[PDB]
Parts: sequence; C-alpha cells; structure tokens
Amino acid sequence: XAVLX
Amino acid sequence: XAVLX
Amino acid sequence: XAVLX
Amino acid sequence: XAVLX
Amino acid sequence: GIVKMVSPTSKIEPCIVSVTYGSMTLNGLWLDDKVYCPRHVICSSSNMNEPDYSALLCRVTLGDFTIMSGRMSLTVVSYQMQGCQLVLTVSLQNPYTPKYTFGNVKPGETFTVLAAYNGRPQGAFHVTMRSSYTIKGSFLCGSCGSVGYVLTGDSVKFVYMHQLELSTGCHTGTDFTGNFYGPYRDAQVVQLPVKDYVQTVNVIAWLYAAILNNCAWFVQNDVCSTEDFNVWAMANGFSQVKADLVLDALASMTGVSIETLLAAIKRLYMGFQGRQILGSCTFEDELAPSDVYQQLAG
Amino acid sequence: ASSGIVKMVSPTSKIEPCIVSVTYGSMTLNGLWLDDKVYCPRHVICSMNEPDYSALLCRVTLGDFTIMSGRMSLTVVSYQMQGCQLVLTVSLQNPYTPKYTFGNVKPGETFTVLAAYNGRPQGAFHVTMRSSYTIKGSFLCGSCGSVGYVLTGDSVKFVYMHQLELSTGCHTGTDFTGNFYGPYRDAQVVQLPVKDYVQTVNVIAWLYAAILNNCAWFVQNDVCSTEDFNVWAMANGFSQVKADLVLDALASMTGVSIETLLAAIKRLYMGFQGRQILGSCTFEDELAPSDVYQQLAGV
Amino acid sequence: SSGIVKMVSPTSKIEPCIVSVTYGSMTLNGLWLDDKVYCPRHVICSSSNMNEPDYSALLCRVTLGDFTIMSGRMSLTVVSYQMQGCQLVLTVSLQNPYTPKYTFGNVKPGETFTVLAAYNGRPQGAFHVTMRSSYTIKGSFLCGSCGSVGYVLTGDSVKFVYMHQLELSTGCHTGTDFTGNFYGPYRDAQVVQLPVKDYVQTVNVIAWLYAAILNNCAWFVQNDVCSTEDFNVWAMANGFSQVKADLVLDALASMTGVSIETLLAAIKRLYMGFQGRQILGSCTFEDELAPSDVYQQLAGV
Amino acid sequence: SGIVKMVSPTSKIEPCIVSVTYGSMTLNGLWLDDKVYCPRHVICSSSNMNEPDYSALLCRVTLGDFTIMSGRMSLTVVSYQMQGCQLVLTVSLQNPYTPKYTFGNVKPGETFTVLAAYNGRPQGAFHVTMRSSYTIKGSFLCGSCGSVGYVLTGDSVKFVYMHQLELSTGCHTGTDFTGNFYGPYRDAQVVQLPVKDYVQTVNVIAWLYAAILNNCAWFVQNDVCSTEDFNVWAMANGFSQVKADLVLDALASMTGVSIETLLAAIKRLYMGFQGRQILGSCTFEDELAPSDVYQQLAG
Repeated sequence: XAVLX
Repeated sequence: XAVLX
Repeated sequence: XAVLX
Repeated sequence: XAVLX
Repeated sequence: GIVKMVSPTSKIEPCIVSVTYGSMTLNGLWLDDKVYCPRHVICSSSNMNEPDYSALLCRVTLGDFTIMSGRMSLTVVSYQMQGCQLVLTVSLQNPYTPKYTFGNVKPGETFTVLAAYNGRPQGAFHVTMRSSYTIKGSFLCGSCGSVGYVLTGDSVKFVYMHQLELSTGCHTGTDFTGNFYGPYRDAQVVQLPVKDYVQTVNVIAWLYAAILNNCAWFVQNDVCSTEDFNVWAMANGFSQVKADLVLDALASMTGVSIETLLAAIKRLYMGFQGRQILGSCTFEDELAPSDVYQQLAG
Repeated sequence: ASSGIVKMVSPTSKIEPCIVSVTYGSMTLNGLWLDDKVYCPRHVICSMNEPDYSALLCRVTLGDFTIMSGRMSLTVVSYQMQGCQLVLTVSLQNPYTPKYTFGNVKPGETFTVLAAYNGRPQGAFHVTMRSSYTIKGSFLCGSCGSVGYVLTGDSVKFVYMHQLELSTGCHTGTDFTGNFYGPYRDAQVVQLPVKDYVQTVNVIAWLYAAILNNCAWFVQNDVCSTEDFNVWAMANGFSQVKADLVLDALASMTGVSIETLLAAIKRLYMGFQGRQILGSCTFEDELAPSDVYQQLAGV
Repeated sequence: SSGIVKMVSPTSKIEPCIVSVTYGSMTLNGLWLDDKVYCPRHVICSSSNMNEPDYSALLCRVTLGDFTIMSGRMSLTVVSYQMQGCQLVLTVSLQNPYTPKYTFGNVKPGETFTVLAAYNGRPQGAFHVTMRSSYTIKGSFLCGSCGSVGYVLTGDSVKFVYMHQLELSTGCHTGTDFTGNFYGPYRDAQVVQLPVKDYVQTVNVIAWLYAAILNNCAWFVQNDVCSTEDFNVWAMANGFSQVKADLVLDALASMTGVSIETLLAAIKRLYMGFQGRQILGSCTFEDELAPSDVYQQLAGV
Repeated sequence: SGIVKMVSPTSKIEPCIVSVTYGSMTLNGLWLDDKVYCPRHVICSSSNMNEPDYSALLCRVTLGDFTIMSGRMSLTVVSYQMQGCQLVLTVSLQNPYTPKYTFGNVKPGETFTVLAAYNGRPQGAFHVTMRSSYTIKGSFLCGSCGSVGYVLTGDSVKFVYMHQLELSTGCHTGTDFTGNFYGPYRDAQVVQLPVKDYVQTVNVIAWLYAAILNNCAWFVQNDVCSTEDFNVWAMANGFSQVKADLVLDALASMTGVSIETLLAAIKRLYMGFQGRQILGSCTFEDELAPSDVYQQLAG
C-alpha cells in the first residue's frame, strides 16, 4: 500500500 | 565519389 | 588569487 | 606478455 | 558553485497551524480567515486504510476541530471539503497573511517545502516535481499538510500540500484546489507511480552551471537540434525539450548553444567513464534553469 | 527514487530579521544584528589584495558607517576590530534578537547558511565543514557577512560568517570571535587550501541510510576495526573515525556493526564497480550522523 | 587438385573506408563509415603506458584537434570523440562518399571472414581466418596493423565483425567488435593474457570430410555411425566443439549419401591417428573452412 | 627580374568574409551590400550529405536557424533565396566595407586569386588557373567551402568563384556568383570524372616570353608556325586553340620575338626538353596568363 502521512 | 567541402 | 566576497 | 599491435 | 537553494521561510512559518479532529493531529495552512488541510484529518486508523469520505463528513461537528497557531486556539466558523482537502473558515483573520496566490507546478519545476509536525516548522528542503508527479522529500508521520511554495517577487505561490508516501519511497500530494498531482489518491492502497523521465531542460541547466564553474570537458563540436533530440528523447528516458528563456539567457552568458548541449547529452548518456561533472557521475536534474540562473547571475 | 533523506536546512524566520546591510565608503556588505551588536567582516573598511587593516582603522570615524535594517538606519555608538570582523555597537537593541550562542564547527559537522545580498536574505542551503576548513556554497559578490548557524528548537548557535572564496566553488570565513577557520586570512593572495579528507563518519551514516532503505550489497562478512581503520585512513584520504552515539544507535537499529562498514569502505575505495548506492558511484559524506538519524528516525 | 581454397571476399568496397588516425606520436588504422571513424582506443597511449593503461585518465588529456585522420591525402576534421569499450568513435565533419550498405555483427567460433590488413591507412592484403574457440584468429599482423578490419560480404552488403588490436602470442590474434567489445575475455593491456583452451571446430572438419568425399577420397567412411548426442558427450573430453544442427551439412549429407553420423564415427577413429593416410593431402584434421565455404566453392552459391 | 605566382592583395576581400551555419554545417560566405552568398549545401547534414534533396531541404528552413558571424558580430537574416547551387540570404545590416565589385566568370586559362577561409576566418590565399576541365588546382580542407576567388581589375573586384567540390582526381571546383557550376559539376558526393585537360597555349607562350625577358631564350630558333597550322596540330596533341591576344602582341613588341616563332618552339619542345631547363622547369608551365607575366615584367 501507499501510506498517508 | 566527389567530396563536398 | 583568493577573492574576498 | 600480450602485445598491443 | 551550486547548491539546492531553499527559499527563506519567515513569510511562511507564521501561517503554519496544527489541525486535530478526533484522533489525528496534522498540519494546515492559515491565510486570511481560511485554514487548508488534508481532508483525511477526519479519519481514525480504522477507516484509515479505505476511508469513507462523503460519509465521514456527516458525523463532523465543528467543536471537535482544534486549530492551534502557537498557543492560540482559533475557533472554526464553518468548513468545506474541496477534493482531498478541508477548507475551514475561522473567525480570526490571520495578521501575518503574505501576499499570495495558488498554483500548480509541472514536471521539472522546483519549489521549497516547509516540513512541519504538530503545527511547528522543523525544517525546509528544495524539491523538483517529477514526471510521475511525485517528489523525493523527507517526511515522517505527522508531516501531512506541510506546504510547498515558490517565491515570485513580492508574492508566495502555494503549490503543494503534503499527503502520501508511495511504496517506492517518493512523495506526493495535492495542490491548493484540493486536487492531487498525477493519478494518486488519499487511500492506503497500492498505487504504482509511472516511470520517470530525466528532466532534460534541467540537465541542460546544470550543464551550464558546470560550464560557468569552469568544467566544460564534455563540450564538443557536435550539435543536435531540439527536433532530433526530442525524437530521440522518448526512446531513451528523457523528457521533451521545450523553448526556455532562461536557457536562452544561459546560452547568452556562456556562448554555448542549447544544441551543443543536446549533443553532449546524447554522448554522456553512454556513461561518463568515471569523469565527474560537478563532483557527480549521473545526470543531475533536480535544478531548474531559474534555479541555476538566480544563483550564478542573480 | 527515493531515499527519505535530503539536505535539510533549519527554518530561517529567527535569523532573517537579524540581517543588516553595513556600508562604508563605496562598499556594502551584510552584518548580523543581535542585541545592540552588529558583526560583519572587517574588509568593509577597505577600498585589498594586501590590506594593512590597522592603518585602515585609523581613517575610520564614527558616522562613516551606515547600517540599515530594512529602511531603518542604525546609529553606531562604537567600533572595534576583533580578528577579521568588526563589532559595531549600536544605539538600538534588536527586538527580534533570538536566544543565541556563538560556537564553532569541527570538520564533518553541518549547518545552514543564510545567503544575503545588501542586507536582504536570498536563500538558505545546507553545508558541511570540510577538513580543508572550507565549505561548498554558492556566493556571489556582495555575499560577505552571510551567516551559517544551527538550530536547537528555540536557540540559535551562530558558527560562520562568510568572507572568502579560495577557488571556484570553494569557501571559508570566520567564527564570531572574528577568527578564520583553518589557516586562511582576509587577503586577496594565493591561499592554497589544506588537503581535504572524506568525512568517514558521514559516509558511515550514509551507508546506514542505504541499509535502512534496503540497499546493502556492500555489506560483507568481513570486519575492520577502528584502530586498524584509522592507521589506513591517513594514507588513503579519509578522516579518523571517532566514537559516535548516533552511529551506535544506527548500528543497533540495522544490526550491522560499525566495523562491518569500515571493511566495506576499504573495499569501496578500490571501486564501486558499476553498482550505485542510493544512486551515486561515489561516497556521500555531506550529511552528519545526526542528520541521517533525525530525518529517518525522528528527533 | 581439390577445388577448395581460402577464398576472401573482394576488397573494393572496404578499401576506400580505411583511414589513418594519428594521436601524439602514434598512428594506426580506422574504419570510416558515414560520418563515423572507428579505431582502437590505445591510440591515445604514449608507450610508457602500454602494460597497464588507465584509459579514463588518458581520455582527459585528449582534446579535439589532437586527432589527425587521413583518407589518402585528405585530412578529416573530428567533431567529437567518445570511448566505447576498447574503441574510439570519432565523429567527423564529412560523410564518406564511399560508404557501403553495411551492418555491424559478431562471429561465433568456427565462422570465417576476411581480414583486410592495413598500415598507415593504406590496405596491404586480405586473408581468410576462422574465429577459434579461443576467440582468437590466426592472422598475419605486424606493427601498425591495429585497426585492420575483418568483414563478411552478402553480395552488395558488408557485415563488419572485427577490429584488430592484440597479439596474445606468436601468430595468435584477437580484437574487438564494433561495439568496441573484445572477443572472449581479452582486453587491451600488455600483460599476460593466457588464451582460453581451443577446440577443433567439429562442423568445419565435417564440411572438409564432405569435400574429400565429393573429390573421391572416402577411405575413412566405414559402416559405423555415432550419433550427435553421443558425439557431444565425447567431444568435451577429447578437444572438439559441440556439433550443432546445420542446414549446409544436411545438404552435403544428401548430395553424397554419407550421413552426418557416419562422419562423426569417422572423426572418433581419425582422432586415434591417420595411420599414414592423407585426406586431401594433410595428416591432420582441417577445420579452417565453414560448411558454407565448402558448399559455396563446390556447389555455388 | 624574376617570375612568381603573384597573388592579388586580400584587404578589400577580408572584411567581406563571413561564417554561415545552419543546423550542423559551418562554412563561409561572402557579404556584399546586404546580401550574403554561400553554397546551398549549408542546409544539409551528413545524413543526406551524399545525395541531398535540395528543393525539399528548402521547405523545412526557418530563418532563425541561420547564424551568420562577421567577427564576433552576428547578422540578422531578413529573407533568403536559392539560386542554382548557392543561397543568397538578405541581411538587415548593409556591409560598411563592401568594395566596388562585379560578378563574372572565368574561362579556361584565365587566372585569379582564391582566399581560403575557415569558419569565416581567412587563412591564406593563392593564385590559380581555370583548367579546360573547368577545375582548379587548389589547396582545400573540410570547412573551406564558400572561400572565394576573384580578380582585381582597376578600382574594382570581379568576383568569379565560390569553392564547393573536391573531385576524385584531387583537383577542385565550384560556382560563379549566379550560383552556376563551372563545367558539368554538381553539389553531390557522386562519381564525377573530370574531362581531359588541355595545356593552355597562350599561357605557355606567355611563360616563354617571360623566359626570354629573363635571359633564357635557348629554344628560340628560326622556324615559324602560323596560328592556323598550330591550331590544326594542337587539337591532336593536347594543346588548347590559340586565339588572338593583345597582351602577347604587347609581349611580341617588348621582346622582338613573334608569336609564330613561339608556336614553332612549342612543337619542338613537345618532343621533350632533354633535361635542358626553362625557368628551372622541365615541363610546359601554363599556370600564368599573359596579363600575369605582363603585369610583372612591364608593370
């Protein structure tokens, strides 16, 4: 997945 | 066969 | 040779 | 030993 | 010589606020009576993977918002969701609002990022928007809503609001209309970035920096038209070259035409043979023309 | 790419309002205003390639200095020369004066420079003090007086004042006691830079960033000790490895020991082959241990 | 007697492509095609290098008008230089009006081509050679021969496959292709480079047996047979290259009625000695002519 | 001382020599009034440089790609046209050093001076004779095209030649200034065999008058040959036709030795010289025209 900050 | 300069 | 700003 | 031409 | 020159942050620091809702604390930008921030501030880790946005909105009661500017505590009048940001109206107009606009950066254009955590700026760095509409930044948890910006004259052009770290290690986010650069989205799902192009006008610019810094070993007598380079560029990992007044001005400064530098690029693409250019072995494309120019001429 | 590590500069807002222009005769450069002091290079009193500064001082009188903060003219109340800087006391206390200290930077340590022209800050950039006691910056004419500093959340440590260009892209200046770094001095004559070493601990940190980023092909089963490395350093263009708690912390995080990477460095000196480390074929020594650790681990 | 020789491709299309390239006090030969000239990179040595040149550092001292390139009496202007492997590609201001249809390619061991030996830009003679398993050829090269080119014709089109650089040992030769890449593991340095072990080229010997049979010399043909799989197991151990498939051998098999496996057996017997008898007048295997060389001289092609 | 190949002075021609570039090729042009003349092949790259498509290369031509240097000055091309094998480009700036000039055309045996230039920059100059084959024996490297030949007639420059081509025989040719090639030649890198060459008879006669004038008349005897009979012969033996020539008439006056006497000497000498020399030479010399020998020996 991508990671939301 | 001739050469342009 | 060194240059002073 | 090898020679470069 | 040349460096990644970051813009000064004094106009921008006083606009940095923290925003909290429920669990999440991140960063926002305060201009006039508006605070901008990522909309995902309204998720907990629970929706956090695939969040339901339109649905999260409904349960939102104002008082749950908490917006700190230092020790001060702004009170939120109203709020709207615009793409992937929230735009919250506050009652207090920001006394240190710089003159500013909103814009949008294109591949190769560079800008400054002010990284913040918990409303408090921590440092800043210079970045280049890549072909893939991502940047190579330095971001930890709590960095979202950090802003990217360029200084144009007496004015601040806001351009990036930080949101997502991709599986490749690079970063991306939204512009200030709440819209994401490229195809990316605010969800913790697989998103492969596309391939990246070397940013050709940037390379040309660094090659002029080199010349200007008495390192022109690669300059020869071959020439390549922008037409033929472009044709080639597609096939070899280079962005298209476009007319560029700054390069024109660099060609003037140095005597070395753009076309000469296109040839050098086609050669150098075969490798450098451990010769260095400005202490480097690869193409450098993180500096825009205007960057090299500002720095070498003023 | 991308490695999570950049040249990060400390935010600039506390320093900018301390930057002033100092003018003497036909010459302007930059000064730093803190409390009721302004500091700037002494060559402002030149009109220089071999100045006799004490004689120059004699022709200095008081209202000879114009010091501007934005549009506001500061009145100087006394001047003294200290090493290669002037300290000009003014009538006015800088209301923006931050918590500060004056200090020094040892080679390998990094800081930020606020480049300014005519009192007006232009941009900031990250630099590493070299073994040559020079930095690689970006300074044109009129940049002298630009300041290098380090943050500490709230407190500013000021460490460098820009004076001198040794050679194309090679820079040096004084600390705030007015004392040049390394052996240089403010004269426009041949000053050949001390030989310059690869900063060993910075390369090590940089190797640690690379391993954390899942790039560890240079880690092998061999080890070289610090004593052994330091003997070899001298001969090969590398600085002495000293102890370092941050490297220690990364050693523990990654499970790769400092001596594992000393060996690795020795092998890497003899060539990268064609392999890259975080996309370069050369050692990267421009980031300190605590820079790598603060960007990756968060301090 | 016999009908088969070392035939070279005619040289008229290659000769006007040969130039001299001079750098410092050193001249050797180059190949000029369109507006490129190819030559060995050791042209940029001065002979207290040769032994172990650091070519990248040598490159640094190279500047542009440092090169003199002659085609006959006409001086070419070089417009760019780059090093690629162990060759320089020098771009020049002029398109060679004699440039032929051409390609660049590679020769596998056993394949043959012609070498055009040149000195000072001036061609001297041509000769047939076989790429060996050692990735060497048996040529005839003196001092100043480097940059001589080996090629194959195709009626009108020229495939260039070799640029001479190196003598490993008395009469043993190697060089680069036109990507500038040495054949086998050799490189351009005057140090001990011991040649890869060399095999009898099996298919070439087979072609030579078929020529012998066509010429009515078949005493080695017996009633036994050995298959390709069996032969290939045995080849390794005994100094012979793997037999691969080959349409020319097949065509010769059909013409003569003698099968490839008939001659594989024959080769095995012939390894343990020719016992006095000659094959087209030698007492050794002949492996210097490819299948298609034999077929072209006897059957034409 | 004496006789020499006397080259005309170059001062009136030098300030007219410009460089012309388009895309890849840099060669030479001649700037007169607000026109610069140059070979049309300036618009080819190597890629098409063997047989180039001219009418088609023209179409892609955008002005701004032209680059015309006069020293470090840089002219602006207003418009352009193709006339035979030259481009005639109009520039905005009228050339302040335009000599008084015309355009002409030399015939076999007529001589002129060539100013060889490279990259807009004159390098040397030499004296040549146009041969029967409509070729000259010059000295030309790559980059020399657009070097100009010309003659000085009075207060005026007659431009006559623009170099373009080296034949397979080692001899050279080009265009007059209407953009037309001398003889049957053409701007393509294809086989072009020059036709046979005639010895240029009035020139030989001229060199023979030079010899007499320099006390070397051993070949002058009492046989005579009419121009009518010589011509008949000349044909069959590799000599060009003799035509009436006022300078030879003037040379016959100076020396007493009629033209007819020299035609006889020529028929004899054609059988060889027997290593007797004439003006330190063993062959017929035909590179000097009557007006050359005349200018030099009388004024």
